[PDB]
Amino acid sequence: TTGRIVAVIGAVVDVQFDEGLPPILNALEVQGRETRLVLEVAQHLGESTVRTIAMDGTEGLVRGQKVLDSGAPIRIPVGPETLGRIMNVIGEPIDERGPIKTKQFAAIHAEAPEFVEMSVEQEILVTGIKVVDLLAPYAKGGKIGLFGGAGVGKTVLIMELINNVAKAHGGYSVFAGVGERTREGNDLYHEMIESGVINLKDATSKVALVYGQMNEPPGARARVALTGLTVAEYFRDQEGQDVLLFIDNIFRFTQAGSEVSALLGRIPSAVGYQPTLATDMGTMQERITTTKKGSITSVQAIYVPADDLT
Amino acid sequence: TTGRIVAVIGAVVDVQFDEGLPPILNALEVQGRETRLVLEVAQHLGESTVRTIAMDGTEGLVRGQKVLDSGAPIRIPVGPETLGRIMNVIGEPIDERGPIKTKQFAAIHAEAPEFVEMSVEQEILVTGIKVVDLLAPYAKGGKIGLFGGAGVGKTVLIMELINNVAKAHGGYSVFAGVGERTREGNDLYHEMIESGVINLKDATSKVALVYGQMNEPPGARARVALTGLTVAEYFRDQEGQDVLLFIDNIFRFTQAGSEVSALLGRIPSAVGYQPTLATDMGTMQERITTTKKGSITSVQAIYVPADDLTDPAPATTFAHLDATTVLSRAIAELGIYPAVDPLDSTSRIMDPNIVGSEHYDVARGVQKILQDYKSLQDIIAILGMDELSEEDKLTVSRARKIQRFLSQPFQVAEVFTGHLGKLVPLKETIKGFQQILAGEYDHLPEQAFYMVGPIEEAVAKADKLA
Amino acid sequence: ESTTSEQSARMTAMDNASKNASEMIDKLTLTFNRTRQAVITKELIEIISGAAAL
Amino acid sequence: VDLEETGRVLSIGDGIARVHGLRNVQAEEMVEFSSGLKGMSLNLEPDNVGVVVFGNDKLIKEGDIVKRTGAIVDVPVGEELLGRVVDALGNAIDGKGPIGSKARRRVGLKAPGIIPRISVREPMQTGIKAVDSLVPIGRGQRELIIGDRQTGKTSIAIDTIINQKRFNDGTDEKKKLYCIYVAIGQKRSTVAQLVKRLTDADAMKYTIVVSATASDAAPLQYLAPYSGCSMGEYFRDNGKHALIIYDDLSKQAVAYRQMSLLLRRPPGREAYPGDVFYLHSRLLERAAKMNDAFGGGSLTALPVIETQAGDVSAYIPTNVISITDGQIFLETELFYKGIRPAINVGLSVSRVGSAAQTRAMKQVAGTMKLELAQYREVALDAATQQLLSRGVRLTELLKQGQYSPMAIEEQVAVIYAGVRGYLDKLEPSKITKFENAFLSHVISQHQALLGKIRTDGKISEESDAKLKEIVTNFLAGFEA
Amino acid sequence: YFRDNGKHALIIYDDLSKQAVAYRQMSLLLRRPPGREAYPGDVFYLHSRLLERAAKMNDAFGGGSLTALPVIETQAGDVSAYIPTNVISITDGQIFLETELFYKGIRPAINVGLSVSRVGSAAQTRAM
Amino acid sequence: VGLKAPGIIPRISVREPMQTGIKAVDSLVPIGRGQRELIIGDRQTGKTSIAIDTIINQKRFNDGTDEKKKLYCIYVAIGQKRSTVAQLVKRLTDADAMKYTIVVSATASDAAPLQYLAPYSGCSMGEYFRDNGKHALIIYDDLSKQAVAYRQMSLLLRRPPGREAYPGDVFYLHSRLLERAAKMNDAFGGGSLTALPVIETQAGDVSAYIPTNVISITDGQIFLETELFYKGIRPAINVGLSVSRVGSAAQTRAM
Ligand SMILES: Nc1ncnc2c1ncn2[C@@H]1O[C@@H](COP(=O)(O)OP(=O)(O)NP(=O)(O)O)[C@H](O)[C@H]1O
Ligand SMILES: Nc1ncnc2c1ncn2[C@@H]1O[C@H](COP(=O)(O)OP(=O)(O)NP(=O)(O)O)[C@@H](O)[C@H]1O
Ligand SMILES: Nc1ncnc2c1ncn2[C@@H]1O[C@H](COP(=O)(O)OP(=O)(O)NP(=O)(O)O)[C@@H](O)[C@H]1O
Ligand SMILES: [Mg+2]
Ligand SMILES: [Mg+2]
Ligand SMILES: [Mg+2]
Repeated sequence: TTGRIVAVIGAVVDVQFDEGLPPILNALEVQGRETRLVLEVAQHLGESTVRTIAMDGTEGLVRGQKVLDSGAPIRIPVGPETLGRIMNVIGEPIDERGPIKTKQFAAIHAEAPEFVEMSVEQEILVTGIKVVDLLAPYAKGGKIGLFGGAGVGKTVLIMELINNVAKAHGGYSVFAGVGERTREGNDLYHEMIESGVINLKDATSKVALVYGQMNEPPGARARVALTGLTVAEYFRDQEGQDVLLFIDNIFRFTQAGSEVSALLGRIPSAVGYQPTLATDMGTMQERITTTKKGSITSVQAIYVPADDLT
Repeated sequence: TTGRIVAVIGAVVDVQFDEGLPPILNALEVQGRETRLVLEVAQHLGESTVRTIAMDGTEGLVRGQKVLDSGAPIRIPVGPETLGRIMNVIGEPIDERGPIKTKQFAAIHAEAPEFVEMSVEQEILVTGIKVVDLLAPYAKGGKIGLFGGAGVGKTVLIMELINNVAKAHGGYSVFAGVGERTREGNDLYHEMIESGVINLKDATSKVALVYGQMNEPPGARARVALTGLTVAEYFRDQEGQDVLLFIDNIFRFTQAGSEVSALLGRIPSAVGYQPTLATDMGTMQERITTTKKGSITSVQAIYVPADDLTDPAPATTFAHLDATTVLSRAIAELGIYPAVDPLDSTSRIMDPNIVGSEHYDVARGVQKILQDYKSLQDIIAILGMDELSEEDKLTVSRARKIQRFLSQPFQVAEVFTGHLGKLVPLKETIKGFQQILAGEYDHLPEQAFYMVGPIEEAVAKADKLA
Repeated sequence: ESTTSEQSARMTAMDNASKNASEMIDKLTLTFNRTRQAVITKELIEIISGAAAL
Repeated sequence: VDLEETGRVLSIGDGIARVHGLRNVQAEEMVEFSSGLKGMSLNLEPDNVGVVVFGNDKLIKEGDIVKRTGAIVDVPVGEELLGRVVDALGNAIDGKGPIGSKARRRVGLKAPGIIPRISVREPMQTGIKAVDSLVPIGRGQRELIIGDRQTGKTSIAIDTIINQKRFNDGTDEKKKLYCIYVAIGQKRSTVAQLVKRLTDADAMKYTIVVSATASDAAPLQYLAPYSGCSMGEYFRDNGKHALIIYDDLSKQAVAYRQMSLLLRRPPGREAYPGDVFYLHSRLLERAAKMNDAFGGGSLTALPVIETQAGDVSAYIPTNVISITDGQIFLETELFYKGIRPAINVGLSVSRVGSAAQTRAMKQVAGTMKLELAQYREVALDAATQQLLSRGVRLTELLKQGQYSPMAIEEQVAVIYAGVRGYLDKLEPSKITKFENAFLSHVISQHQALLGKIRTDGKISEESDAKLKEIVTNFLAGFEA
Repeated sequence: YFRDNGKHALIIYDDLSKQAVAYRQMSLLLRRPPGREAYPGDVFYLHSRLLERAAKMNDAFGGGSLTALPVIETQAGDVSAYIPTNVISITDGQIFLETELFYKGIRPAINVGLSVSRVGSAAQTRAM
Repeated sequence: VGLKAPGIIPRISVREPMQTGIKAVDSLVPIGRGQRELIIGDRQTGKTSIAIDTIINQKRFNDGTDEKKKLYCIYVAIGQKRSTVAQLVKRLTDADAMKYTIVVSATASDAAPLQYLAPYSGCSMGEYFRDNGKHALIIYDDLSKQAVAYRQMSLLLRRPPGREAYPGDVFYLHSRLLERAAKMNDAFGGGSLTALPVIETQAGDVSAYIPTNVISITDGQIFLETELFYKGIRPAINVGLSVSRVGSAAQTRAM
């Protein structure tokens, strides 16, 4: 049913509901705006009020504005129709190439494979790249830290990875740009087209793109990885694939957290981060793994604050 | 009369009395459990409610549940019918040897010895531990502090002292274990029954035991330091006797404070500690003292968190001692036990007029060469020994011997050192160094002085190598 | 001889001196960061604290 | 209508649900939610009750029914849990049926007092040469396993668990040891492999695995080591012997810090609560050795702590060090070099357990601790260059592969080989080749000698001369 | 404006550290949760909204361009502090200037080792 | 107690030599009547055996005729242990100096506001001696412990905490107290109040909130340093780092 805006401080909105109450983690959709302003439920406050973080700017909300509960968390399209497309944190296509026409949707939040679903085997997902496969081989369903900044091959090492795991295994890939710079995001788009792995003609496209750019609010940057995760999950779980999840870049994923968490004004932990730090990270990193059905293996770029590995 | 639990959190509970209201400090008594659950009023919140610190687990309590005022503080057995018995924080006995039938009682809280009662009696107390004696001697009826980070050997050192001191000692000793290892207690007990300071057969026992270890609630750790306090207090006053008070670990007292200060509702102070760290301490601390009447020689082991000697806890405590021994991981890691920092341990009686300016002179002479070595410490680390001037090449070698001859194999860790437990008398302490200092020994290998008794065992060792 | 056994000698003492130097550096860089994090927090704890007290 | 054995939720926010109702509910009583979710009365305030949730607090909507249960928080304990993987509430997550637990324990027990106890006397055998010789543990003792990330901390626990097969498949009942592994904050992937590996060594049968993994709600991880501790007290308290491994306490402390900070409690060193020492001291006291008056059973504890850049004087490492009865320090450097287990023999210590060392070992052991001693600084004339040679060799001897605990006598055997210096003229690269051959040899043929060294519990004058001949000829047989 | 009318603008924000300070002040007096250095949780979002607004419009949009040189004051050279960190993160290059360089003679005092532009060669004429 | 300090006019440049009888101090950092000279240093460096050696020096002048060279001494003892306050009085008494010397003592066990107040009280007592044409030397030992006390009151009073938990005015605290020492001008008695405040540092850290405050306040200071101490330089002073903001204007033309 319908609720109402009762406070808007910054990118955190408080919303009253008369009858039902949307669970934590639900997607409310603020009404009467040119562009979809989703709010995501953070706390139940009492007095039929919930708190939320905004998946986009809040200018021009008035207290009293109608808000409509969608009855689920954020849901996004999934399946092969995402390959070649560029969707934002809430599933909207942003490549101006029309809509992402799929039957299936999926909730971005979700739970780690159950203990009984975990595969206990460890085998190498082969990249066909000599350096890697020989000395520091990627493990099916493992996470890989990828160091060094610009001009070292990073963009290409990715593309060639997207390419081979596709070629020699039949594994699509998702790239999650957590805090992508709008410039580089454009460029990364074209480079993937120019190179092969995206194809605007046939459907032989091999990589879905999810971007949560640097000028979106904390909420969006903080949840964009999960969107990318969700898209990859469809390929593991429904199509039994050995998938690739690129996250660039994981430090911004943490920061987005640390931000969102200071906005709900939870007291900050050591050195600035969220008190949620460990489990924020855990409940994402734990979805990435080998299940009986298949496996998401993920390469994640890392920034090291202050060159301080500690 | 009667009142009720209206709020419970951790060891902090809120009771409501409609009729009457207990003074701040009155032990309350929870009515409804198979276990004496003393509360202790610490605040009047108003609206005829008080705030209290438990003295045990509070699982179970309910909003409701009755409480009876005891009309008094927490009061415990005192007197000679305690010697040989292990008692907990509220006096209850815990050596499973029946009750402690005793004439009188005392409360755990108590005002502290007025200025007129102080005594300036400064006489040296020899330990037979070379570093302590030579550089910062303990004083009879003095307050003594053992500072150390996790694992540098406070507990061993307190034990060695208990041995070289309280074994041949006509007089009562009290040992308060405050929030340390329960198995260390079991260990003490047995070790003192065999040696026979405690005797289950008689009333010939010379020691009282008070224990509240690192498994009990904040409240309990908070207070027990005082239980054992009160006991020693009696033996001093109503007996004008020679009391030996050993605590391990006085730190856990301030720590436990911290754990409760949070929910008592004080605003946090530096580093998160209780606002009241200096007085909370200082009251408690200033009761541990030698007065005109009796005489307490106190020895408190003081834990230092994260090795931070500036952490408020260790930091504040320094004020309260007459002799201090500070233990450094740095030293211990070089196998130099006991791990005493020679340039950081001090006594308020290293004074020629008190120790005789041969002592004071060999001391500050060691303390000098050491602190001269310590200054070169930097250039030796970057350029190497060779860049050292000739004079300086020596200052090292000699110093390094001193460094090594302050090591002394304790009669306890005969198990870790394997080596036979030595105890060196003030004379041969002062002597040996004097010689080392006057360089009679620049012809002996370093090791020769590591882990020995008098300087003979040194020169003696040097041969068995050759 | 002497100035082959001296050149060779200090070529070595230097090699060493600099290795030592290089360790001090790493060990020191290490406490630097510890001190670094500590300070960040100690300041944030002082803010949060006085901000709760209103 | 009911407001006394019941509540509905006021607010469910920073992981505390404030409930209204539950009048009679007591401090630390497990309440229950609509969902099936369980929680914990923690805060008893006038109008509301603060409940810690033991699960995912998204499910907790405003105004949900909340029933009491009158049970102080407790887990299932008992022989029935062996072989099973369970969450921190005891539920089975291993899909193998349900657990026919019959007993229950408060996760929040107090520890045995000064009296019900007694000095650790009996061996807890890791089956790891280095530990068993130079850092002997003893049943009832607490030994800290502490090192940087990926230095072999867990491997050590895992081997120790795997080793207890040889006693449980044995005829002697006072040598049996039941195993309890608590996973706090680790990858679920990892617990699962850990479990399979245990299952291949046929060690799972005597083992309980309690998992609160990285994706589980903080209080679950905050809880687990205590749940597990209870499960293992049952064995201590009915005159049996258990070993519990907490992997790791560093991550639990972290979880606890989340809860503390979120409940607005006051931060200190590293933003930890003031009571983060208590959090650990009270879990690790609950392990010790009972005098025969209470069945002389024992709980032994190997808690794990993850240092950052080798800093064993942070807040959390010194806390735990100041609780336990010594520690095995693992060193990233050593590990890198190839010394594995990467134990810092000079820094690692066991206090109490010194006297729980088997006699057989003690002979040859003590004389290794000593030569390795005179190796550490001397690290040139005949004897000092000798003291080196001897050293680099004794060192090589203590390197040992994963998943292969050694029988204590098999150990005393291959150590004997080095302390009498048969290893001295072998180049060190070859030392481990030699060791593996030599050991598998005496094991195959001389089951006689081994069986006897265990029995005389000592290297007998005969044993010795027998052994001399074995090794002396075997190392002529060593061609390169 | 110029950007969107096929023209070319350059904007200098001197000094983006002092703007942060101001925004902080408003956030604090508004009683909004303090974080590191007491800055809000949106003091990144602040600057990233702003600086992501410089761009190079493809032909179909005028061909125009806005180019931004933000200016950050660092303290004792700490480029890991909250604001530096943020901006350095948002932007695609840094020109670091140093006082020792300055007095040694290097003026302009550009540390050419630390300085960088991720656009790089592509922004350069062939001669250069 | 709550008296504000002498403004601008009631005073005159500090000209009157306040002798310590310590070669080190009296030559390189000379104090003068009306000056505030801070003694700062790590614990057990000799911070007190300064202030004591100085009162014990005033025998000479107080057992004579010249009525200007006379100096009555107050000695606040904040935070210490009675076992010491006493042992110290005993030291004074022995050397025979106790006669010209108030000794206000608020110690460890004394309540919080009692240490807060102690050094003020001990000031008023010394204000009299100056406002009535005589010469006082008050020694607060130490302000470090006092500050801590003021912090407690303040925090328990729910006054939101600042740096290192101390309250905002923790500067005002030492500022105001320490201003009350002056060199009154003739038109007001000629009387003085030299004040030796004492501060205790941690590991030498003079950045610590407090030690930096009190140094900004006093007319100079003596630093102590355990390093020099053991090195043989007793009294351990660190010349180069000790300053007297009154210079020779406070010596004899003999020194
Ligand atoms: N005894 C050994 N001999 C040779 N390699 C070993 C040995 N023990 C561990 N390793 C290797 O080192 C491991 C690191 O993880 P682990 O043994 O669980 O120690 P850890 O400090 O607990 N690491 P972590 O669980 O990520 O914190 C590898 O996966 C092994 O291949
Ligand atoms: N005086 C000593 N001589 C030789 N070895 C020692 C000595 N003291 C300690 N050790 C060794 O180091 C360990 C620490 O001893 P211990 O006295 O318990 O330190 P501690 O001050 O009590 N730290 P903790 O008890 O954990 O709060 C021992 O168990 C020994 O193996
Ligand atoms: N000039 C000196 N020559 C030799 N010894 C001295 C000298 N001055 C002081 N000492 C000794 O050094 C110790 C410390 O002196 P003290 O005045 O208490 O410094 P402190 O920093 O005030 N100590 P504390 O009050 O604990 O901070 C004494 O016990 C003296 O006997
Ligand atoms: Mg101890
Ligand atoms: Mg591990
Ligand atoms: Mg002093």
